[PDB]
Formats: sequence, structure tokens, C-alpha cells
Amino acid sequence: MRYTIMVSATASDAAPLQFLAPYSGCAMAEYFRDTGKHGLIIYDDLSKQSVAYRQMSLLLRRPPGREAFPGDVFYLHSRLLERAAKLSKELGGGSLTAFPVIETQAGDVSAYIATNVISITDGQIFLETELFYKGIRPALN
Amino acid sequence: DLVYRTGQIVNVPIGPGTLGRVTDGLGQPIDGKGPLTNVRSSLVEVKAPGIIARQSVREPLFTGVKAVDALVPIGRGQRELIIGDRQTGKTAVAIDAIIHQKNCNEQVPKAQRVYCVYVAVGQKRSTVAQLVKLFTQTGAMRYTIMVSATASDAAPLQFLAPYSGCAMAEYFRDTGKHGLIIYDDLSKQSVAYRQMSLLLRRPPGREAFPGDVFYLHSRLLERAAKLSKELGGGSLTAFPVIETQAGDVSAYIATNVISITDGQIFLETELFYKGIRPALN
Amino acid sequence: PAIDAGYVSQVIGPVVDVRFDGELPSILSSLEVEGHSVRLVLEVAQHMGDNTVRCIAMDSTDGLVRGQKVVDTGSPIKVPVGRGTLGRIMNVIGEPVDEQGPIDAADIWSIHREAPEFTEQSTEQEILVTGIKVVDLLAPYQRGGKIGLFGGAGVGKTVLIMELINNVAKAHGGFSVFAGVGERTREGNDLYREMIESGVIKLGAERGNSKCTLVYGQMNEPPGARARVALTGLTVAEYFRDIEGQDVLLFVDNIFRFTQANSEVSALLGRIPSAVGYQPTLATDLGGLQERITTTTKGSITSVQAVYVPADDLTDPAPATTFAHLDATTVLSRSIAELGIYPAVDPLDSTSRMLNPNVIGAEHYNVARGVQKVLQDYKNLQDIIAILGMDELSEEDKLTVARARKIQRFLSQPFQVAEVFTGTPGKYVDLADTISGFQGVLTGKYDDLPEMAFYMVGDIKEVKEKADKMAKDIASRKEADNKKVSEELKDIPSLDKLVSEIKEVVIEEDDGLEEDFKAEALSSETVVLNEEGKSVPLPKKN
Amino acid sequence: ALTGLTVAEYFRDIEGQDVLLFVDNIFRFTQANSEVSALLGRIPSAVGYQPTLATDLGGLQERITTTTKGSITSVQAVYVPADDLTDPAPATTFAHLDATTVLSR
Amino acid sequence: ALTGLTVAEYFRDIEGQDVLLFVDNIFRFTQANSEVSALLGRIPSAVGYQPTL
Amino acid sequence: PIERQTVAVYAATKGFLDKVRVQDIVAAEEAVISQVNPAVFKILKANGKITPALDAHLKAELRKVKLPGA
Amino acid sequence: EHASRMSAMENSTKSAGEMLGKLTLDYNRKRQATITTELIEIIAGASALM
Ligand SMILES: Nc1ncnc2c1ncn2[C@@H]1O[C@H](COP(=O)(O)OP(=O)(O)OP(=O)(O)O)[C@@H](O)[C@H]1O
Ligand SMILES: Nc1ncnc2c1ncn2[C@@H]1O[C@H](COP(=O)(O)OP(=O)(O)O)[C@@H](O)[C@H]1O
Ligand SMILES: [Mg+2]
Ligand SMILES: [Mg+2]
Repeated sequence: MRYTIMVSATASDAAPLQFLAPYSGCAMAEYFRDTGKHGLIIYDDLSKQSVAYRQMSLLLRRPPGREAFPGDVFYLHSRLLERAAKLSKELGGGSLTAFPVIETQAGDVSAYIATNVISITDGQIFLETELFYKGIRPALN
Repeated sequence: DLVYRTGQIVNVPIGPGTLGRVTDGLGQPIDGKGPLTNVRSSLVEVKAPGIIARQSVREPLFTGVKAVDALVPIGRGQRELIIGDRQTGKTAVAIDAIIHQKNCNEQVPKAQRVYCVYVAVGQKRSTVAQLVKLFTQTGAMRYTIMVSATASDAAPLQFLAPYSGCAMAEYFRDTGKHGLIIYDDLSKQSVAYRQMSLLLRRPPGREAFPGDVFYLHSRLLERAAKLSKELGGGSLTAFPVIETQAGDVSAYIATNVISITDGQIFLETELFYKGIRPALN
Repeated sequence: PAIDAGYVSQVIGPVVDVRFDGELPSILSSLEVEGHSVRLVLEVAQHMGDNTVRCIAMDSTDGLVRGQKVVDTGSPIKVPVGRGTLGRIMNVIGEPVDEQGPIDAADIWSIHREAPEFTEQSTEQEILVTGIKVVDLLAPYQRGGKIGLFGGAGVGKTVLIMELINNVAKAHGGFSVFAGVGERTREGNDLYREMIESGVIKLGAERGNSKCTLVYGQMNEPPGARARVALTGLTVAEYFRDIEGQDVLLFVDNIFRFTQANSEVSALLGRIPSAVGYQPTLATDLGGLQERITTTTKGSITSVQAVYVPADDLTDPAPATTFAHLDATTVLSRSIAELGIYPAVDPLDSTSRMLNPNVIGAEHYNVARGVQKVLQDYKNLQDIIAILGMDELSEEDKLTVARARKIQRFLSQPFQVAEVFTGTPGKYVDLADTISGFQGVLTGKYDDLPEMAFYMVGDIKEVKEKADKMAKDIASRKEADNKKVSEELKDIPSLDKLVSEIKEVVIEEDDGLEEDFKAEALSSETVVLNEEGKSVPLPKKN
Repeated sequence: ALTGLTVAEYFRDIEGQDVLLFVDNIFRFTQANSEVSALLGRIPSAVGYQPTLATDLGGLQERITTTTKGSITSVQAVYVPADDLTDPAPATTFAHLDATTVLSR
Repeated sequence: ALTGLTVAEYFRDIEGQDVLLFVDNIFRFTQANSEVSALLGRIPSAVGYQPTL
Repeated sequence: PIERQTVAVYAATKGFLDKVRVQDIVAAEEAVISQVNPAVFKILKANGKITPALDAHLKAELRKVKLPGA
Repeated sequence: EHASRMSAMENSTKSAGEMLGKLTLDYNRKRQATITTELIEIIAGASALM
């Protein structure tokens, strides 16, 4: 906790606070990227930001799409995760590496928000629940 | 067109004049025997009796079916689902219970008789007419009310025919007597309610059903209760019937009524075509 | 008097719009409709604009006219809280429904709270043993944690939650609260008459020694009552946690019905529905309720919630949202129950945050992960054994199948609340008897015993005493030839005079249903109301 | 199909006969009432059929009965979409069928 | 994708050259038209795309 | 009636029909309820349980029925 | 060996015909649920605009 910031828009918070907390935490982590240091951001439950953003957009009466998500829910996560970069030497050389976390339903990787963040991020760390019970911990596929 | 208000919430005639009568989903008789005579009007939409108003189910309701009365025994005040595929014997378990109450009513005392209501939702009008001829040539029609919203009737009439028949059966429960109501194809009552809801442009949920299709059947089946001793002690026994498709009981309305009723009578389609009738799973 | 009184603007089922001419109530404020047949409480949900609020009724709205006076209480729904609610049944709006008189309230608390803050959280993971083998071993319960029992209509999550009441509530020193949300009223009367016989609830003058408050919003209630009765059940438990400093047990039978009843409402609040058909506010409605059930620094709530999965779909958005709010999930399976294994707990779908070797000890943890290892290995073989039989497995995998077919019978257990309809007496298994019993089937100490000797027994002592009885019984076919001799003259009289000592019942013809019957005279033509309000017949036009 | 029933009902109710009535592809009756419901802006039911599917079929099939004056017997050719008998168009039709005559290749 | 195609259409038409146009993820052209589609007030087609896909 | 169902299950669960082949058990129970004397059904209905007096006269009356075939 | 294999493969065609008959059913349930779910997504997006 000497090196860690924790941003927590929990389940009791309003839907625009959980929507904005990945951007709030990325802006706090971009201070280290923009000053020559190195950051590491973990967006735990980025699958729960999209549900909070869907609640805002359905109640602003924007028309729903796949699984009643907004149309711009790719841009919700693509503009967030593109902020994790390695800067050049003229900008300090600082970096920011992102670990978004997405929960699937019964291993359905073909889900809508899961398809988006797979195509945004560089790598994947797939964790399967059947390898988890064969003793393989971390359950890395 | 001019719309007049009648002054009162949706009501059906209840009372001893409803016995013997075939009735549509709104109260008015269709058997062609004149108006309902010894009767009075009560609401179809009554809140079920509470926690204190009930007591534990103690007394048996004999179905007359061997596989039921031995293996799946049914008490007075219970809600028992009859669930299975099409033509697996669901009506035959239900109408063996009504016929057997005619045999038992002539031997028990006056306050131990069971008066039956058969609600036919979405059925053929010919199978309803072949059922009144069965209940008349047996003599079961003396203790039976017959509510029928058939397949050509309007969808608000099929939605309301269980609640109409329950209010006719709640006459016997609320006066210390014992009732037995059979909602034959409660699956055909949620489909008629899905029709009214989509035509009211309400948002459909799972299997295009509304959100209150659980509350459609939970409100109906909670009115089958065994009342406490300070409320006459009368009871009402429900037999909702659900038709499953290909024996799938993880369907929406099937799992809705399984989580409402007390037990189930799964009639298996494989045993029915292997001659094992009643095809009790 | 004219101000601070709105009139009913429009009635759409359980949703009532009320227009306030002078001043509008707050959101979550409760209102009262004058002149209803019952006490109709509306709770303000939305300010619609044009001086109209949108409200959720707590009882039925049938009989509401669009001019009816609605007065503002100036506060949310306030329920009686305190030790005076012990042994009482309240409904959603705090009225006593047990006919024991008014509730001797220590306070009247609003049912709407903010969840307790981050600084008031407690990080203290202590185990709560339940006596259930599949629960104590594979997904142990935290003593102040949230516990979910996920089930699919008929798999046994009321029998499991009644066994948890039977096992942990008597051994608890604090107060239980049962929130029956959207369940059967028959079960609310079964639980009430059980707790009176058990002395958990005492009536009359001994009412103060009761240890349980029942709050009941069962499935005969409208969706506004089923959407707030969980909030009433927390408020009784939140008083004992905050003010009384007690350790509370909260049992919530079907917390899913909180989510379902907010979906019957939000269709009429004019919202665009989210995925499968639920409200757009599913996760923040559930998260607003579930974040209030916590262990704080001044009290713990051990909450056990049953969660209904709607068509045995665990990916349905209402069970999937609940999974993130719990410390220990116990997913019950419809296919485990069809094998006859009860409780029908999926051992490879139930999880706990307590199953960590630094919390439960490394010996209990290692035999849990070994039990889950061979049950997953048996699941990997499930279709080779189907289409090719057990004849083609390896000799090291036929040992995997035979052991996992034994421990999935040995996770089965008879309950003290299932002894009425199963006949077998219930078995409470201690924790150390489960860890030592499941070491033995893993190491190979009980490869001798048959598979069915493990079925529905308590301890590893009871499988040995059942493996003997299965071999005493196949020797008992050669035991003796039972002959009943010379008994017809000892004490059994005859059959003919046994008829003469029955009492003839006075069977009555003319069933006589015209007793206390009023028989109002329904006339032929439809009686309607004319413009002066009189009951006239229908005119003859179209 | 209602034009066909009306010719059949004259021979039932006036001539007092035992009429046959052949509905070639009762599924195309269902499919065309599904299209009329969609053109009138109604929200589709389960799989994509009309909400009034059971009462548009049922309004047709309840006029096919035996009365005191005559009879109408209907032989309806049944198509099953995707060979799925639990599809709501054959499942609603099968609730009205009193017999089944399978012709095999 | 029209900006880079316009540069490729200048080298084909005016310069008369042979051009190599490399478009990385032409899918993202169709995806971006879907993110604005319901906000341009048109009801969606099949799986979630614009009616003009 | 329930008193004639429990005698037909007492005839089968105890083993009074083990000789009867499975083709003729529907004929066997129809022969059980007809040939067992009808006063034993009035005892079982009125007492409401198979009393220890009654199962002796039940097992006496159940061994003297002519089961078809066999 | 050839006659136990002739019987162990009769037990495998009906085991892979019972498995196929049960997988044909839940595909058909997932087929009908897909056409219902995608269509509810289109009406919900059109009712927000119309
Ligand atoms: N116990 C029985 N013994 C012999 N035949 C039976 C028995 N029960 C039903 N049948 C026959 O099998 C058919 C089953 O019809 P039944 O109405 O009982 O089933 P169902 O599931 O209610 O059918 P539906 O879906 O048409 O209402 C009927 O023709 C009936 O005559
Ligand atoms: N532990 C158990 N032992 C024996 N039978 C059980 C057990 N749990 C559930 N059952 C059976 O499963 C059925 C479901 O019980 P219940 O919990 O009331 O349903 P639900 O889980 O849908 O609320 C019961 O009727 C009972 O027969
Ligand atoms: Mg039927
Ligand atoms: Mg339950």
C-alpha cells in the first residue's frame, strides 16, 4: 500500500461512479506515466463497468443494442485501454501497463463485452474453471 | 361506443347455485340451463390468506389413483402440480380425482365432502363437452363446477378463467367445506397472458413472457390453503396442470409453478407408450 | 389541509402516479391513500415532472380512483425495530400480521439506509461450522459473511436453509431474523409453528425471550411489497447489529424475488429493459441491498440467502449479479438431485473465500482440493464412460471413477428437517470427522467398501456400520422361515364381531349449503351506472 | 382458410352433412397470420410468432367440430419447422389434432 | 478508411500508378458506423449492426 | 377406494403375488379385491390402519384367493 | 472377442443415439431461445426510437 492507489466504486455506489472509476483510476495512474515513472493499473471487473454504463445509457434513453448495451460500449473500453502506453524518450520514457479483468459466463468467451476487450488488449490470460479444479492453480489455459 | 362502469371490481357469482353448472371465464352459464340462481357475486382477485389464517395440512385427499395415493400422497389444502408432455394422462389423473370425490362424498359426513371445480383453459370446446357428459353420466356433476374458457375464447377470458374458478372454489374454503380446483393447462393461461401483455406492448422477458408471469400463477395458487380452526377449517386443494415440450421441465413456466406448488406429479412420456398408465415418474 | 395532499393521477397496476399541487415528497418517501379498503402505502420512486411523483404501492391498487386523496408522511417507510420485534411477524410496512397485538417498538427506523462506509468494514475470517459434509469441507462458511444458496426450483434450497436454521441458529447466541421474500405462505406458517414448538419464538408474556423476528412478504403479495420486504428484514437486523451490538443471523428465503419484483415494476415505470428482460438498474438495486448486509466494527450479520436461478440458468442476469456479493456460494444442482444425492450441492460449482490454507489450516484445505480433483477427473471421463462404458478406462482411471463415485455418495447426508418425509434420522457431522473421513476415501483406506455404503450416512464410522448391514442383509435371505402360529386364540377375536365394534357414521343426504348464505338476487340484464351514479340497466343501443 | 371453413360450414349447418375440409399446410396459415401480426406493428411472441398464435389457430380450429346438425372433419397437412416438434407453430397445432397420419418414403 | 482510400485513389487516377492499399481492420469501419447508428435515429438490423451494413 | 388400494399393495409388497406371472397381475389384483371378503375393507376403513388384529385376518384371507394362471 | 465387441458396439450406438437425441433437444431449445432473444433486442431498440 505504499506504492498502491486504490480506487473503489463499489456495488452500492451510483452507476456513474462505477462507470467513471476506471477513468478516475487511469488518470491517477497517468501521473506516473506522464512523469517518467511506471504505473500498473488493474481494472478489476471491467465487465462490471459496462453494466454500470448500460444502466446510465438505458436511463438516458439511448437505444439499446447487443444484450441491451449501448452501441458505443466498444469505445467505452477502447479509449480507456489505449491510455496504457509506453511513452517515448522525449516524453519521459514512462509507461503504464493495464490489467483489465473480464468475467465470462460459463466460459462463453464469445460474449459481447468479452469480444471487445479481447480485440482491444494485447494479450489474454484465460483462466478456465475446469483446470482450476484439476489442481492447476493459477488456472492458466 | 359508450362504456358504462358497473360500479364494482371484477366479480363472478359464487355459492351453492354454481354446482352442476358449466360456466365461461366470467361467470355466466353456457350449458343453457338459465341464469345462476342461488348465488352471490364475489371478487375474482382476492388476496390469499396469510400466515395466521392457515394451519398445517393434516387430512388426506384421496385421488382414487393407485400410483398417486400410494406414492405421491396428497393432503387437503395442498397444491400439487400435474406436469408432463401432451397426452401423457394429465387430465385423467385430474378427472379421476373429481370422479372419486363423488364416490367419497356419499359415505363421509356433510362437513367432510369435497366440492370440485374444473377450470378448462384453452381447451377444445368438444373436449369440454365430452367432459360434462362424463361428469353427468357419473353423477360427479352434482359436486362439480365447470369453468371453461376454450381455445376460441378471447385471451382475457382465458387469463381470468382460473381466477373466476378459484373464487367459485373459495366459496367452499371460506365456509368450512373442502374444495378441489383443477386448472387444466395452466400453461395455456400464461400463453393467453403473454398475448395480452405483448398486445399491451409491455417488455417481454424470458421466452417472451412478461415479468409478472410468476405473479400470474403465484397469486392464483396461494389461494389453495388449509384454513385455521378460527376460519372454519375449510380447505382448497389445487391441481395445476403444466404441459411440457419434449419432457423439458427446466422451462420458464414449468419451473415457475414447481417453485409455487408443494409437490409434482411428473407423468413421463416414455412410460405412457410402454403401457404403464398412469405414467408416474 | 389542501396542501401537502396529492391526488392519484393515474394507476398502472402496481405503479401509481400522484399529483401534488403544492409540494412534492422526496424520492423514497412513503404516502398514504385515504379511503382504500386496506392500508395502501405508496412509496415515491420517481419525480416525473409536472408536479407528479411516480409511486410503488405496497398492497393492491384495485379500487383506486383517479382523484383519491394521498397524504405525505414526510418520511420513508418506517418499521418498528428492537427487541420488541422478537417473536413477531411483520409485513413490509411493519404491521403485525401475527394477531398478537401491536409491536412494542424500541424505535421506528426507516427501511432505507446507506450501506456502511469503508472504514466500518471488518476483515476477520472465522469459520462457521454447519455440520453439513459438503458445506464444511468444500465451501466453508464464514462466521460473519454473506452466504448464497443457488438453486433451480425443486433442488432443495429451502430444505438446506431450514437445516442451517436447525444447525447454526440454536448454537448461535444472538438474534435470528427471517426475511421470507416471495416464497410460499405455507412455509411461513410451517416455520412459525416450528419455531413456537422449538421455543425459538414464545408467545404472550414470555415474548421477550424470543430469539427470532420473522418478516414475511410472500408470493401472494404485489410486487411493491415483495420489492421492499427484504429492506424491512434488513432494518430489523441492522438495528441489532448497530444499536444492540449483537451478532445477527439473517436468513433471506429467495432474495431473487427482490430482483424479480423490481422487474414487474420497472416495465411500468417506463424504462427501457436491459438484458433478458430485467430492469436496467439490476446491479445497483441488488448492490444497494446487499451492501447493507455486512459485518461492521460494531456487529456481525451472518446472512444466508437463497438465490433462485430462473430456468436452471446460472448465466441469467439475476443470479450472475448475486455471485459477486457473496463470500460463500453453494450452487445446488438439479442433476445431482436426480441421482438422489441430497443436499444437491455441486462440489465443482460451490466456492468460498474461506477455502484458503491460511484460514482453515493446510490439512483441511488439502483434502478439499483433492476431493475436487477427483470429482473433476470423473467429470472429464463422463462421456467416455457414456459412449464406451467403464471397460475402456485405464486401471488408474477406474480407480479415479470408483473413488469419485464414492465421495459423491459420501458428500450426501440426511438432514434433521428432512427426517419427516424421508424417515431416516438426521446426521450432524463434526468438522474433524469430515476431514478425516475424506482423507480415507482419497488415500484408499475404503476401497474395500461398496459405493452404496457411503450413501446418506453421517460419518466414516457409519459407512463401516452400513457395509456390514449390507452383508448381514444378503445373509438374512438364508436366516429363518417366519411362521405365525397359534395366535388366533390369544388376543385377536374374529372378523365378524370386529365389524360390530365399528361405529356407523351418520351419513347425511341433502348437503345443505344454504346455511348462512345470503344469495343476493342477480338480475338478468347487465346493471350499469348511469351519469347520476344510479344502478340502471343497460340501454338498448350499440 | 376461413373462406374454406365457410363453404364447409354451409354443408354442415344447412345441408346437414359430414364435410371434409382439407387445409393444405396449416403451417402456412400460421405463418401468414404471423406476417399480418408483424405488419400491424405487434410485438412478436416466442420464437417470432404472433402473440395471438394460439387464438388465431384456435379461432380456426374450434369451428371444425361436429354439431347436432352435421360435422366437419379436417385433414390438415402439417409442416414442422426445422424438424422441431417443440417449435410453437406445430406445438400449438398438435394441441388440436385428434389423429396423425404419417406418410413415409 | 475513406481518407486513406482517397490518397490511394489519387495515386491511381492522377499519378496513374499502381497502388498498394493496406487496410488494417476494415471491420472497424463497420463497427464504428454501428456505434453512431442508433444515435442517428435508425432502428437496428440483425445481430446489432446498422440497417445500412 | 383407499381401503381397497392398500389391500392390493399389501398383496403385492408382502409377496402374495410372487407366483403370479407379470402378464396376469392386473387380473390377480382384480381377483384379490373380489375374492377377499368385503368385510375386511370396512375394518381397514374404520380403524384407519392395518391393526395387528387385522393383518392376521388379512393374511388369512390373502392365502385363499385363486390367482389366475400359475 | 468379436462377439463381445459386436455387443459393446451395439451398446455404443444407442449410447451415442441417446446422447444425440438429448443434444438435439437442447440445441432446439437454444435455437428457439436465440431467435427469441435476438428479436427482443430489436424491438427494445425500436421501441426506444418509435
Ligand atoms: N390410466 C389410463 N389407462 C389407460 N388409458 C389412459 C389412462 N389415462 C389416459 N389414458 C388415455 O390416454 C390418452 C391420454 O389423454 P389425457 O387427456 O389423459 O392426457 P393429457 O396429457 O391430459 O392430454 P392433453 O394434452 O390432450 O390434455 C387419452 O386418450 C386417455 O383415454
Ligand atoms: N436434503 C434433502 N433430503 C431429502 N430430500 C430433499 C432434500 N432437499 C430437497 N429435497 C427434496 O427436494 C424438494 C425441494 O425442496 P425445497 O427446498 O422446498 O424446494 P426449493 O429448493 O425449490 O425451494 C423437496 O420437496 C424434497 O422432496
Ligand atoms: Mg388435458
Ligand atoms: Mg424455496
